Amino acid sequence: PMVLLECDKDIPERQKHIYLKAPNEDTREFLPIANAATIPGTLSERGCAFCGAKLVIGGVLKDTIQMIHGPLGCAYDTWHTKRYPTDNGHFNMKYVWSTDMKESHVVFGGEKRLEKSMHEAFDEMPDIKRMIVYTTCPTALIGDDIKAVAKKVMKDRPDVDVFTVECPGFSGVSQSKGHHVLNIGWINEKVETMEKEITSEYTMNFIGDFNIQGDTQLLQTYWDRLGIQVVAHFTGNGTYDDLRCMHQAQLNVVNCARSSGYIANELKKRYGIPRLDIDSWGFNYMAEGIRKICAFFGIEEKGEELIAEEYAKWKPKLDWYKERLQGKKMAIWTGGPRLWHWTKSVEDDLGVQVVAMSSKFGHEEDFEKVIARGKEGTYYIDDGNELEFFEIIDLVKPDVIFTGPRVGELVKKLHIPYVNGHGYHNGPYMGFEGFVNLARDMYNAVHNPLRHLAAVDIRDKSQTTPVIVRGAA
Amino acid sequence: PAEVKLSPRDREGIINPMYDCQPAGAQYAGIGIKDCIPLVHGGQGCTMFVRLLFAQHFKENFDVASTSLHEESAVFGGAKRVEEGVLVLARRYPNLRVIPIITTCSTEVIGDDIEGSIRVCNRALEAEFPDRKIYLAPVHTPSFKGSHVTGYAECVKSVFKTITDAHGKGQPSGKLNVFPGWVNPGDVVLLKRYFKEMDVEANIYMDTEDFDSPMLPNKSIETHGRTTVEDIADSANALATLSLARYEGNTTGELLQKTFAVPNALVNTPYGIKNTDDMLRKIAEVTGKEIPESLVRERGIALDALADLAHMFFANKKVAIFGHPDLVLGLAQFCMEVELEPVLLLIGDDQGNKYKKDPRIEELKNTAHFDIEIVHNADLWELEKRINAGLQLDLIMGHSKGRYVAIEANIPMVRVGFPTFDRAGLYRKPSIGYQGAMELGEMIANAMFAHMEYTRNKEWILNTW
Amino acid sequence: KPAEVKLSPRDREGIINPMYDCQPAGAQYAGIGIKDCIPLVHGGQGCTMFVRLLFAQHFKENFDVASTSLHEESAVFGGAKRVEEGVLVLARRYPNLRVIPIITTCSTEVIGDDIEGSIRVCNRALEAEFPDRKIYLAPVHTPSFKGSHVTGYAECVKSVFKTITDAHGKGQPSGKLNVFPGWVNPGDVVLLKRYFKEMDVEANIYMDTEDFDSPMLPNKSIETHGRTTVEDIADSANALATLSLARYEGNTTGELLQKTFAVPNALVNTPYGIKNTDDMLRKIAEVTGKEIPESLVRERGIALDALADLAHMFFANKKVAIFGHPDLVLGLAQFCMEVELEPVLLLIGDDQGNKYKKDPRIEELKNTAHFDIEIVHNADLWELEKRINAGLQLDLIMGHSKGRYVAIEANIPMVRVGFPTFDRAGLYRKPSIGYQGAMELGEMIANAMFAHMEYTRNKEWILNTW
Ligand code: CLF
Ligand code: CLF
Ligand SMILES: [Mg+2]
Ligand SMILES: [Mg+2]
Ligand SMILES: [S]
Repeated sequence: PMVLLECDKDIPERQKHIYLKAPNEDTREFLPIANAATIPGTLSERGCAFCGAKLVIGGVLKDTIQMIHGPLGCAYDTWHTKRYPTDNGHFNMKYVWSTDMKESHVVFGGEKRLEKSMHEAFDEMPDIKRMIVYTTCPTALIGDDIKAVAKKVMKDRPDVDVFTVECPGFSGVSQSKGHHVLNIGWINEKVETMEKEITSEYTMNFIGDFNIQGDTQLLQTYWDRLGIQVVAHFTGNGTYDDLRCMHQAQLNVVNCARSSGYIANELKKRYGIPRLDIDSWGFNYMAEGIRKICAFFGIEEKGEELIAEEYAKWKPKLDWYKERLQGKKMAIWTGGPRLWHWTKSVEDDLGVQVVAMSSKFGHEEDFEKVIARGKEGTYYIDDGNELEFFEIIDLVKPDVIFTGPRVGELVKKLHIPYVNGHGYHNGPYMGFEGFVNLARDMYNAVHNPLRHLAAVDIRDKSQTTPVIVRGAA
Repeated sequence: PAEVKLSPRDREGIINPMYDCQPAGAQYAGIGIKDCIPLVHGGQGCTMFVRLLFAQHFKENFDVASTSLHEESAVFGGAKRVEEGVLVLARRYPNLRVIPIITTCSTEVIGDDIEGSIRVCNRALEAEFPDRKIYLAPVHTPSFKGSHVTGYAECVKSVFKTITDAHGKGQPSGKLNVFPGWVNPGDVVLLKRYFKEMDVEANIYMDTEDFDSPMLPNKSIETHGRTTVEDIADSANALATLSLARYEGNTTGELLQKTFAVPNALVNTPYGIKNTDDMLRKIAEVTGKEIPESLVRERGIALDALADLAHMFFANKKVAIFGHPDLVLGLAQFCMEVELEPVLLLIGDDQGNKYKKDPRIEELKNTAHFDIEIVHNADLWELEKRINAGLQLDLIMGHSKGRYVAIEANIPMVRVGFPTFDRAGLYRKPSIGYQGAMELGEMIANAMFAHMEYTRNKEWILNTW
Repeated sequence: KPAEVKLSPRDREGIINPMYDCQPAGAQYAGIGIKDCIPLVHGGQGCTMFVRLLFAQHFKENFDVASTSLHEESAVFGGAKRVEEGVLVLARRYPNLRVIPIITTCSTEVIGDDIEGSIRVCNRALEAEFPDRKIYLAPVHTPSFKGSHVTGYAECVKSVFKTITDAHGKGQPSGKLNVFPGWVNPGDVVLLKRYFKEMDVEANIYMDTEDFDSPMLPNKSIETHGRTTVEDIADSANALATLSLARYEGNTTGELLQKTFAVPNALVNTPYGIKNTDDMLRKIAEVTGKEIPESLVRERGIALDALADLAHMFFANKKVAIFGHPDLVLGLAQFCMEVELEPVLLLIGDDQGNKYKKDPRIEELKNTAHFDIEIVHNADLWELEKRINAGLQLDLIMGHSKGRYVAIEANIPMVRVGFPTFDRAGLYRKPSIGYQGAMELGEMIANAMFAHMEYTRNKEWILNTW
């Protein structure tokens, strides 16, 4: 049924956002509201639209200036917070750019301040010729026309290419709106504005993977083994110009259908490129995905050679962890997709029972998926807040929580360990090896001497201090 | 030809900002108050990214709420989001006593009437919760001026105005007020010990010691500010205010002097030996209490340690320092005491007209035997660009968002100020005072020693120093 | 095949890169912790001067130790007159001197000088020359061809306690604990004093080396002295109990006080890590009847909070080698496992393997470890370097500074622990034992790994949101 938590008695609208799955229910009658307005004052986990455009998607690129048109806080706040390595020395993580909007620009306009900032950025780094400009709350409010500025800059500096995104933080309800605005502008303006050499009979784009701790580079070892050219990765370890070539691909493989389904849908509509959704987290999921890709291209035997070798290498370790993680209870409090990519994969491959899930910004689509794959007796929460998290912990008593670091540091006080469900502990987490990495971190998190030590009150005469015996795969 | 020069950044844009915006600093002020949840009126990122920043520095959660400004409020105004946010906080957190209502760029631009919303909420709260008092403080923090440094100072001042307006002047407390500024829990622990050893009763505003909270057998959460409403109200009754940071709380000491005739004493921020000496002399002056022998001893232990380092490893080494202005100026003085040469000081905001009048600039101009460039309105690209152009540095002192500059230039780096997320435990280690000077000097030496080993630069010399 | 904890000796007769110094060095260390004490090292001059230098390397301070200056004549015809003159020259020139441990060396053990006879001669001479002084001369037999500085420390403590308590005997019960922390830093002493103060337990810490970290004072006074007095030592006969923290570094004095004076001795695991600190505090509560205070529950919780930020993220499955004094090696191995490190190689540097095989901590490791552990006894530091050269993969070394070049050349991060730690600044002021010490050790490990990740560009971008 839908759940009114005790901490929500004075915000009872929250009941339509919380589903407890019970036997024999028609789940179509219990789909959480999602992607609706936030309640002020709740300590919702949500962020802003600008985050979704710059931090999550655009900022992944290795060769692009990320020009944040606004006061300096939006830039500061999106710098030193992500783990998306590159193969060019992590340019994307080393730098952030701001137009340093001041009061005079609120009064008189910020367009010349942006234009000056843009030329400064190109002058300071003469090897970089690509830029994305983002609006923020106050530059949207004063109506600066960043597309017009970018047009002038490209006319004046013909060796640069600039893309723009209107994504003030008050737009939409969450980071989701930023994903949409970026995806649709990119396909409208920049796809099919250049072409690259085709070097394989088999071509694809990989859509919705942001190279967290090297996930994209790990999956690329599969594509290289199979002889598949990836025209573009959207956007893990990617380049601006590779993204201009997306129309060339024969197939679009999607992992993050939430952030990046938009551009896969438009590529199908406009160019006829089929959309294949996979799960690139999960051991047996990865095997299904490879088999689908290889069935589409007609390279099935090459797929089976790769799968066989990967199972020989990694399955014994995975199964060692399953023996020790079987029956453990897990919560996932992340953006949305990882709920539906992980609930059944940890159950199948590790024996882990996901007892509570919260999505910051998922749509009803994401809830359809997670409730289809998820367990009975589990809580499914749209736009969860901090007091709800405490009440849910008391209800389901998880052994481990996959969530961000701040929430991990909060639940540590309750002696509940965490794995970073966003940026990972020791990743990558995608692919065959990656699920073994995920399992290792989960194992080390839960079977941790410090948790046992923390429970002992040395003043209690009746108590001793235990020793635990651990293991390794 | 001996010159200390102040100059601005010569670019309009920023690459690699040194500080966050005003609202972030206001949030930091508020999280040091017991039974306080700041309410940040604006878009959601203005809250969530700052809660993350605090988790990076402290490895702890702190509670801050958003008003969740969305598209309708951007067209018609956001007052209803403030009013709802206050009530939703009050209804769900029964022990909540203080809500600084912090504006953002969005809500400053659209002109929401915060004081009008506070009158509405005060009426609503008095009707719904007759036996409760919640203090709503208006905090105006447009992000298109100043920085998190200015926002911290503005929030402290507004909270103090709000609470003291409510309670006024009472009986003399005999206590000092102390505004240390934006410092670590370890700095607070050191100051408490100094006042205890000198038999001086003092409130430290804010008392952030318990930000380093235990993981306890009973699963209790103790990660709170310790400064109470009562502690802030009692500021009106103090013997005197000791303000350690010109840019981080002195304006509250002045306000208490104007309003309640509590005399304010602004001293140099106590980085290094002389600044600590002068702080203790001012405490003695205003209290009539002697400096204890225990502080002479701690001072002497610090000096003994630093003397093992200064002429052997530090003399003539060139240092760049960035961070909050009180920290940068104080650390430049400390550096000089140990024979380091702070040739480049970077201060990260638009407060140059104030920095040009800071008496510590003159103290530098009258002491340094090497040129000093002080770049105000600086970003961290200002440091990287100068190194790329040939500036030879032996050491960087600054916060963790400068790390890649040091790593790529192969320059040892000591983490100071805020945030220091890329090393463990630094929030627990004092930087001010005698012990802090010693700890800083030994961090510098140990960073140099590791660098000598990794680069094979006379690594054999670390035997009989 | 189950994990195995294997003890093995060094397979070479010779030493390359010794882990410890010789017995007389450890006897000198024991003695410099006594107020109004100047040890007198009976042998050649190097046996004194090199050890004064060693103490200056670790502490960055001078300590006073004298030599008998054995020369050719005395090496051939006997050195008693060199002892006897050295005692008198000390007494004449140092009017406040009260205690002289007379420490033998290889030379004076080989030639068979009669130390106890020289002490009778000197007592006669001192009683006649200085009828208003009492100087305690303790015979300390420390041939360097047995044991190590660890055994020489324990031998000197025991001989000094025997000498002083023989003179004073048992008297008024003191109500205090005797505490033998072993060979620890000034910061470890500072921590123990705080623990006893917070638990309202009166205790003497033998030796009290806190003031080795002495101030540079306005009045130019020299305060670099041991704080343990003759009176403190004599009062050990009157204690409620002895708490011995170090099996190889003072427990034999606890045992002697139990045999001689019926002061019950409690040997506990050296308090490295959380459980060992817990169990030390449980023993103090048992013997005193005093409650463990809330302040220690809080310090413990702050340590655990800090270590929890590190263990599964940065430490799990990382392989560690540890070398140093046996109590420290075994205690740090236990601490490492609390934080998910894997101490696969433990090196202990002397001929005391018959004792180490019976150490209960070996059994504690056998019963916990899920990985093989090799414990090399009689080890030198070449035993570490050779294993790395042969392919042992290590993520961390924990040991003293004379192993530095092993770590530097192998490009392995090292945390400096034990004695001597001359190649980093201030470590003597840092606790390693107790809850705060566990936290500071864990944070040293993490910070060493973090710097290494930066220097080697090994996922250095990961140090943002841990
Ligand atoms: S929702 Fe920016 S952090 Fe804010 S007060 Fe403005 S400078 Fe500072 Fe999102 S786009 Fe940005 S992060 Fe907020 S302002 Fe809006
Ligand atoms: S004066 Fe010189 S240093 Fe002394 S012994 Fe003689 S040659 Fe050597 Fe050696 S082992 Fe130790 S330090 Fe001595 S007691 Fe013997
Ligand atoms: Mg000294
Ligand atoms: Mg903590
Ligand atoms: S979000």
